[PDB]
Amino acid sequence: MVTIRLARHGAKKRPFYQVVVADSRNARNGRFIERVGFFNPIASEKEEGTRLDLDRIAHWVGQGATISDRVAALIKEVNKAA
Amino acid sequence: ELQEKLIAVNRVSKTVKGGRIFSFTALTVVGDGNGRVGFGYGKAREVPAAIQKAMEKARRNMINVALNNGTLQHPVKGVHTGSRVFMQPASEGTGIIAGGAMRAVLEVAGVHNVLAKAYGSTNPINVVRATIDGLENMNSPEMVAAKRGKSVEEI
Amino acid sequence: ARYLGPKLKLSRREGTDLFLKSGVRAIDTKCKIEQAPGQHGARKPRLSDYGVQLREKQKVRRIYGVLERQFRNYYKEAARLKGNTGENLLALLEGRLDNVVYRMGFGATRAEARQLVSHKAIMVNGRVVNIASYQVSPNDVVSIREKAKKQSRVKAALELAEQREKPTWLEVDAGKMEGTFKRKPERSDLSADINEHLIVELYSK
Amino acid sequence: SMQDPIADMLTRIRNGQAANKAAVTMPSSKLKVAIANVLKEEGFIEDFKVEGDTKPELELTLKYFQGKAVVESIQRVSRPGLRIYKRKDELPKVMAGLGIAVVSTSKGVMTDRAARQAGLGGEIICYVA
Amino acid sequence: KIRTLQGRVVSDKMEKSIVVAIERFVKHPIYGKFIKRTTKLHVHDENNECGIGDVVEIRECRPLSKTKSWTLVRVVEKAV
Amino acid sequence: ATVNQLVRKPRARK
RNA sequence: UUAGCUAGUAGGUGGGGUAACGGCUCACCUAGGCGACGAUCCCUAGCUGGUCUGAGAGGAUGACCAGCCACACUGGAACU
RNA sequence: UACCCGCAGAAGAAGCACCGGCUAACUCCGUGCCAGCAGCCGCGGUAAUACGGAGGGUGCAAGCGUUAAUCGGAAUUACUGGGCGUAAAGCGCACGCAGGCGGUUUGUUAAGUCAGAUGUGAAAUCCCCGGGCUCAACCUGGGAACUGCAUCUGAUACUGG
Ligand SMILES: [Mg+2]
Ligand SMILES: [Mg+2]
Ligand SMILES: [Mg+2]
Ligand SMILES: [Mg+2]
Ligand SMILES: [Mg+2]
Ligand SMILES: [Mg+2]
Ligand SMILES: [Mg+2]
Ligand SMILES: [Mg+2]
Ligand SMILES: [Mg+2]
Ligand SMILES: [Mg+2]
Ligand SMILES: [Mg+2]
Ligand SMILES: [Mg+2]
Ligand SMILES: [Mg+2]
Ligand SMILES: [Mg+2]
Ligand SMILES: [Mg+2]
Ligand SMILES: [Mg+2]
Ligand SMILES: [Mg+2]
Ligand SMILES: [Mg+2]
Ligand SMILES: [Mg+2]
Ligand SMILES: [Mg+2]
Ligand SMILES: [Mg+2]
Repeated sequence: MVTIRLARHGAKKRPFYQVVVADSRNARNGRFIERVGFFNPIASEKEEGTRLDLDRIAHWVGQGATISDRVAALIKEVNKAA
Repeated sequence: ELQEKLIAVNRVSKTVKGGRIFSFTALTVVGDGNGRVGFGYGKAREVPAAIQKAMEKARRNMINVALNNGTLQHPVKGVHTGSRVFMQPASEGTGIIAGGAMRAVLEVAGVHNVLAKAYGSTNPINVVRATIDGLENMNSPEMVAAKRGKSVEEI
Repeated sequence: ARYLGPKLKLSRREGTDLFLKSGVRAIDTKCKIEQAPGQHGARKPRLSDYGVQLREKQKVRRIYGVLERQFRNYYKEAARLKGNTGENLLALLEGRLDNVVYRMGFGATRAEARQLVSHKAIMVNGRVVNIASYQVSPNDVVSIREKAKKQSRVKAALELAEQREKPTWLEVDAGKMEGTFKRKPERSDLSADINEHLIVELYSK
Repeated sequence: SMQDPIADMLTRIRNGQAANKAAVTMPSSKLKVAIANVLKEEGFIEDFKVEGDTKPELELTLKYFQGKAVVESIQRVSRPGLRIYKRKDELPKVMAGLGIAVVSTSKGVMTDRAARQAGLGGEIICYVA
Repeated sequence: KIRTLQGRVVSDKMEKSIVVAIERFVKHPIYGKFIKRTTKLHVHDENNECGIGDVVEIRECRPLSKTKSWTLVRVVEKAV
Repeated sequence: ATVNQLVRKPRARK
């Protein structure tokens, strides 16, 4: 189904995640639909490393897109820091 | 003041009743580094006698050519016996890229930045003759403005 | 990844001062400077058109101690950068971290200045970079760490470069044991007799 | 036969320029006037006149320097066997901007220097080198 | 407004259908010469009014048979 | 030599 | 050093058929269909985003990554 | 785990190929068209820097050479950018369909072409400016690029009807 999940890019021992919309039948780096944002778990957190766009998020959640718990944590803290 | 360079040395022979008598052929170029190239040719029994007679022809047979701050005005075609010469001026700081034959001609004129490629025959004496004659029919923006007659941006 | 042979033997092969030693003892009081190393050093060798591009390449690479695999990668960067190729070639050679320490005078020789970078003595904006091939950004300040100030390799080197002339773009402070890399150097600010166009033509074929 | 009359026009110009002829004549057309008038306005030739209405005969006055060819070489580019078209940014220059390239567009016949302010493309006629 | 092709009829023997050939000019990807390329389509002809060589106007429709995907609009010129 | 010849058959690569 | 190929083949009516249009299938009717802009036959091959080479135009190729199609001992069939 | 503190002492840590020309570096001895060498040119039957060895040097580098394969060099299938009097090549000649191409003047169409705009050309790769991993490789932000295709509005000089 239409879902919001992560795609692990980056080299070995350097995790990095892409915020895309895809189907449940595709893999982690499988056939997505559109790029939404990005996530850096090894970010220094003094600068850039987490940026999304709530306008593209509300366009698909209103259509009925499911959200994973790891991506939903970014949703719960995008309103605390901004 | 003159900048000289030897190009190639080729021992040739002459057949007589007693057998074979050898000699030497030398092709040289000179220049001032400011758009004046004069090439000569030598024929003598000995190699330092051969290159010196080529230098004696090099004082005369020397032409003028309009440089543009050390590079060509425009790309120009060169044609000879088997030397299809295609040159093209480049941007600042590219350096001289050419064969060993064309490098002797381009250094003594002061030329720095040119594209160069020779098609056909690889005889170095045939390459340089199209190179000299390819520069004398190469023209300047001032002398084509003497043809056209306008002191506008094209100058 | 270095060269362990004799230093001035490379200058006996080339015939050019390469600043391979300090400068206390003269260049000619140790070896015949115009003698090639070996059996026929007094015999004058022939120099072809292929040589003058090769002998110019060997002159610069023996100064900085950069091998062929890394020096070709410097040509991969200088070709991609805009402007003059040779001016961008000098930006990579002078912007090396072991050259900045050497031109300030913390190491008496380039072999000594490379070991000071390698064996944990140089701070770059308060951070220790233990590799000698770091490209130094402009407007940075370098310094000596607190444990390496008492070493005699710094005390003996602050007077030999003081006798020689200093570059313009560097700000050497000997009391605080620090320095500043201000701006990018130019062609005329460096050695004028080194012709960078001879090296590019060999990598242009 | 006479299937490319512009190439027949360029043949008569290049011969008389080299053979020291003072003036040449040729059969006229609407397109040959629209090219020779451009060459008159670009300093390559001197004057052109029309003669005859049922047999239109065009004339060209040559141009020399000290008896030297002003138009050194000219190259027909497009041809009835192979048509050449370029866009407003793919217009080729002749001798890196020294010579002009005759390009006919919907705003009349002009040069690539004049097509910069016009911003159009079309058929390349000849490289006036 | 809608997608519309134009061409001429080369065959009309079959009932309720005609064969319309479409020609187009193609720049060659290697040489650039403009070459006539023939596209032969099968067009549904209601009431069979089209003859041979008629310049005709056709539009796009659903597939009606194994080979047909085009239908009729009107004839521009007939039986000249 | 003619471009219209190479429409029928291109240059034969060995 | 492959020039003619094709009878469910090409089109139409009606019935049947699938989730959907349709020779997809059946009886009947018509003799057309395709093809020197390469039909048909034979051999070889997964394709593409790309990689590499090259000043460029081009050239060679499709491993790792991603997209799609096909396949799951060989062949055939249907259920769910 | 990376990282960092502390200890000891240069202590634990350099080889391969080449050296007649191409192509960077020269002498000596042994061998005697034999042995061998070799990518090309071709070296060696009594003085071989080319064989074998030694001395010395050069080019690379924790790698170095060789073999096989692809492109470049090769403008050596030449669109860019080749030729056909004698180097390979103009059918022995002629008619002629299909095909290609076509004088000049005006009107029209806007087909080809050109201008503008929309949609699209997945991401990754490459390119531009950045950021991060001590550096680099590598990862990554945005932009450019993807020279493509479709549609619409235009211009009418040229080509086509
Ligand atoms: Mg691993
Ligand atoms: Mg002479
Ligand atoms: Mg040849
Ligand atoms: Mg039915
Ligand atoms: Mg896998
Ligand atoms: Mg796959
Ligand atoms: Mg040598
Ligand atoms: Mg050996
Ligand atoms: Mg002997
Ligand atoms: Mg290594
Ligand atoms: Mg091979
Ligand atoms: Mg080629
Ligand atoms: Mg040839
Ligand atoms: Mg012959
Ligand atoms: Mg005959
Ligand atoms: Mg009107
Ligand atoms: Mg993409
Ligand atoms: Mg992207
Ligand atoms: Mg990227
Ligand atoms: Mg960095
Ligand atoms: Mg017309």
